[PDB]
Amino acid sequence: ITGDVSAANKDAIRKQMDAAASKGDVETYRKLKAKLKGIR
Repeated sequence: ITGDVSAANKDAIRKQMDAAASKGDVETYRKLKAKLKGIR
């Protein structure tokens, strides 16, 4: 079943944000948050 549904998407983003946040890539972190807070 190619094309992971929100189930995987959301989850992935969540973790990514945490890491990308306190990992040095804070730039993407900020934007990332906005994204998750605007899926539709």
